[PDB]
Amino acid sequence: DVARLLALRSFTELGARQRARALLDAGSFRELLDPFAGVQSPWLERQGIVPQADDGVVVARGLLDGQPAVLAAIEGAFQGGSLGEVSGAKIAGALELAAEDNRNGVPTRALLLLETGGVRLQEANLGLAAIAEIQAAIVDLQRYQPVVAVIAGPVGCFGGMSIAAGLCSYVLVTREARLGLNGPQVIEQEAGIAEYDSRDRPFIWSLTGGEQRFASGLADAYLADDLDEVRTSVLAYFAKGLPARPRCRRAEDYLRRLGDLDTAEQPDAAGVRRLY
Amino acid sequence: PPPQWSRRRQEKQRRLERVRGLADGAVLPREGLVAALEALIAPGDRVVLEGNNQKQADFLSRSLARVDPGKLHDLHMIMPSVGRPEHLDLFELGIARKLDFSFSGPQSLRIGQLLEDGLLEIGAIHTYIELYARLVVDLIPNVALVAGFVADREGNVYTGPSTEDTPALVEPTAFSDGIVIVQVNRIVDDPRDLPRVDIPASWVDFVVEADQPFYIEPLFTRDPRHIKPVHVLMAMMAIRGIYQRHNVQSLNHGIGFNTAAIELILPTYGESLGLKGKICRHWTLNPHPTLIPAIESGWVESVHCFGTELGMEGYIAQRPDVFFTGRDGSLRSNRMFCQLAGQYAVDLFIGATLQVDGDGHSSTVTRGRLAGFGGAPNMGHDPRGRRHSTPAWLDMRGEPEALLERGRKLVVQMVETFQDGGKPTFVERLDALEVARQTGMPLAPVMIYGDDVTHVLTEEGIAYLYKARSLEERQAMIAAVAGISPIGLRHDPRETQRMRREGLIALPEDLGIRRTDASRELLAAKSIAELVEWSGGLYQPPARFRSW
Amino acid sequence: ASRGLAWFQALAGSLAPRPGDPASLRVADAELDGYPVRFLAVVPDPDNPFPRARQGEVGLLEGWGLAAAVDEALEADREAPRKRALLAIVDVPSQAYGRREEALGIHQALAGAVDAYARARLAGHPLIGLLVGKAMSGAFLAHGYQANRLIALHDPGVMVHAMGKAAAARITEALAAKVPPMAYDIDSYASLGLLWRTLPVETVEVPSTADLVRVRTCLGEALADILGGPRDLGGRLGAANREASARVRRLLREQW
Amino acid sequence: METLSFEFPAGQPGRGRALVGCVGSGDLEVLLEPGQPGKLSIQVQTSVNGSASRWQHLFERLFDGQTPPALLIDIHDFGATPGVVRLRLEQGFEEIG
Repeated sequence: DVARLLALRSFTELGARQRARALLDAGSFRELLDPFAGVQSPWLERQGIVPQADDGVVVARGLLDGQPAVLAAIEGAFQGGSLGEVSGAKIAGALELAAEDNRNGVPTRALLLLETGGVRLQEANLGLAAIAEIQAAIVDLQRYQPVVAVIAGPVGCFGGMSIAAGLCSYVLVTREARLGLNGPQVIEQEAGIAEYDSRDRPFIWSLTGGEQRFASGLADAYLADDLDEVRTSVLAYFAKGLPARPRCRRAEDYLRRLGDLDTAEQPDAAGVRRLY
Repeated sequence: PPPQWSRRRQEKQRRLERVRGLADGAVLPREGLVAALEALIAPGDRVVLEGNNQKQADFLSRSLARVDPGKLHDLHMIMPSVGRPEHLDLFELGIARKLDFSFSGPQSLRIGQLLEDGLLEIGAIHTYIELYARLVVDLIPNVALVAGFVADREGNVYTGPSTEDTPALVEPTAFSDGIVIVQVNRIVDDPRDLPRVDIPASWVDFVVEADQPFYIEPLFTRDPRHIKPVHVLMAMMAIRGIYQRHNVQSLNHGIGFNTAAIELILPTYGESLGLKGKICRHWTLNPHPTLIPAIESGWVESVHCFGTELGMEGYIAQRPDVFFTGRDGSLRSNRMFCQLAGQYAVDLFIGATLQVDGDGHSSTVTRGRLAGFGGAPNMGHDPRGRRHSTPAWLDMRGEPEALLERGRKLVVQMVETFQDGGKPTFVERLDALEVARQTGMPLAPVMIYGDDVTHVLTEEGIAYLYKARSLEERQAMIAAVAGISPIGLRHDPRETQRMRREGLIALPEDLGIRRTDASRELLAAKSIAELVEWSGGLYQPPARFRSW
Repeated sequence: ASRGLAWFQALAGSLAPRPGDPASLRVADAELDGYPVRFLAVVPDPDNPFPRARQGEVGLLEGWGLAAAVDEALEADREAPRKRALLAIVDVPSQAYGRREEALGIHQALAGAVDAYARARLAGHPLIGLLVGKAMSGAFLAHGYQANRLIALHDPGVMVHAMGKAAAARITEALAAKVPPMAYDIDSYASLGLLWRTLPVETVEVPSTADLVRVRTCLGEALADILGGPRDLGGRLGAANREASARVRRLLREQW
Repeated sequence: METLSFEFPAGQPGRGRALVGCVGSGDLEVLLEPGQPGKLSIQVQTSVNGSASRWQHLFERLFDGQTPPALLIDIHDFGATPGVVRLRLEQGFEEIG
């Protein structure tokens, strides 16, 4: 089956713009604030850092199965996908317009492709402020339409935007996805090598990888790194509409299971799957 | 031609013979002009009398006021501009009774005064070209009293830079067996010394050498010394948020300091935006001295002129690529033709006003003061007979693929939220409403109606009214830029952000403008003397504006 | 023990945690100018079941607990004549860093908090964040950053940022005074247009009687400024330093 | 003529001083000096009678949702429009920082 192996169409291979063009209905892709608009970071140059013209986020309108849609995709290759003033505002602003579409009869859905290492330090407080607006906009929009967050790798999703991911109606992941609040190196240097070893990649993936997140119910779907399969899963979850009982509204249940936990010793992947 | 079909021609013939002894062919003696006027005009006559915006037939005007009211009374005056004291003297003296007019400036109080006392009746307040229009329908005149620079003995008249309303006033009078009297500054014996013919001898019945040169008012000349930072701020937002935004190629500026400020910062602020040659190429405008630096800098490709601004004549004669000049080399203004162009052929009108209400209705008529509309109604409305597209005019459509949606002319009301004297500009009710009730006018004398306005521009920002989809939304937009005026106090400031984001309004900072950047330093010329400098000494300011 | 704890006690009088809450949360209902109010403050719990969340951090229990307390008020007031104000007293050093935290999905717990708050604000609850000390990173996101109005005490101990000075400087002193979004001081943060008011106090660690008078008056005015107006966060887009945030939204609607 | 006093919540004292404008007709001057923390004190002397609530509105909008530096502001107004007043106040605050 060389033919199959020669025909692999990986989703994680694609850049952000490529991922966005692929997931939207063929022909429907239309980018807002595209690189020729020149709307880049106003902060990076004075700091000696070369800007990207779309500031590392692709925002496109289009269709998802005939239906009105907007898609924001973070380019993990620029600044490690860490969000700045402009990139943050592009995502938040788009989510905001989608909610407003819905209040005017138009059932616009948002797709979020989250390749991001959190907040951008050179624009720190503007990146964090934007993430707050991103989060607000997700909650607003999800009174009308579920937001699907796709986490595929290689960067995965960390920091403020992992919290944003937790807000989403549906979180779809690959095996190569990591979804976590703090990055491994930071936990190591805050809590010690004993707490967390940043060089142990199999350990890291065992706790924060896509496979584990899905198995522990912190993710809703576990997809092959395959373009067709990812679009198919995306289209299916939008078609489900809003979940009856999303993760976020289950504070009572999480707080109760967390109570039953003996926290004296460090849990492992298996324990977490058991606890939930 | 049969007698019963030629009564007007017969009546003219009888008037002409009552001065045949008194006159030498077409030439009237300056000494017997008053006698001539009592012979040639009859009581009840419709008399066109040049109060143009600038040119005054003031010899004829003063001579008419010295007439025996027992011989001439109940005259129906038709005047484009009613500015001079003798004009209203006619009514007080009982020589005149009715008045149709377009513009009044100073005499605004006096006209109201004469109206209450029953010494003057207003037919209607018009816009200039509307008034010319009636002259071949509704108000065919009996007599025209007009002015020129030079005549020959046969009646050909040169009017030059001050042509203005004259051909529009004389043609309906000359060709309806009416009587045309022209005062000229000098009569030449050699008909070849006439620099150009503007009004042919055929149209003219009598000429008179005036006792002195006919009075010229520099109506649109503005002293750049009086331009303040708040003007410059509004002017910056006009250029950036309107001219550039909508790619405006052609325009008229209404009178005033607000527009003068725009003109004076094109070669500074406009230059900084990189817009030279890209906007404001073609003008319908009086030759504002304040436009001189835009012209020298190469912004202004063409200007067609309503009239002339005293002292600009020599400068215009050295700019024939820009202005319309005759074979003698001097300006040929034409108020009718320019007003027509201002309506039909130009992207945008922008002007100031004294009062705006919550619906955008705009007026200069305030209590006791019957100010005329002048040109503002003709140029500040969407000309609904227009069919030719232009990019700015198309830019106003909400749906550029809707083939049945027509474009709109840009009509901007540019004004500070408050007037100099402490009264707010934006009011809950126009003074004009009560003036109509007191004057018995069937409708409020509104200069420009709120449904014609595409942009309200204020020191606070721009309201893009053309985007309003209901009256209520238009009110909200006006209130958002009306400041702390009674209209502005209706605005909830927590609504401003949304209006900004949706593009309903733009604050200066939406336009990349920092308010504190507005200052006189942006003015390309700071004074009249600097205007003369920019003109290479060609501009000769009238005494009024001299500091030397 | 923490500025947050002190100010919760100064404002709510109450001090013992509700049975049912984590020991890291202080919740109390009261009134402000006769308007129903619920105070909310994360505070240190040195006996936290989770060892990494014992110096005031927002960890698993803090995130989910906040979600529960806010959901409680949201539900209780669903038909009430007035939705009660939620006053977040913000003083959080950080997110909890640890293996339990990541393994159990601390990101998801903090999301529960954000979701609750935002849903409360959208439903007409007035949220006010009162920054009495540190407001850092995801801890601030989960506790405070969804507020209709943010008020900061004008004090050098009051600091908003995405990471601690130590961590920033280690991945790199305060050269960040050159770049407002990078700076730590409250004046720089203010210049981003994100605060509705700042107010200096007499004695920040234990508010004076005159301090409480000013703070309570301020909170009253914020409450008044919220009611009846837009429930979104658009009031945060007014400053020159956030020019680009406003421009992006303008450009997005033009092209939408 | 009247003399009016206003007070507003403010932050830390501004630390420069500034003078903007002139008491020409239709204009005003504004003196701006460091004030007492938490407080902005404004004194207005104006030729226009009965304009107190106008000045109140003007300042309210100027300071809406943005804590100015604590300053002492002395205004001498000879009938400037609210537009001119606002512009000068912004010029003054600009120099002070």
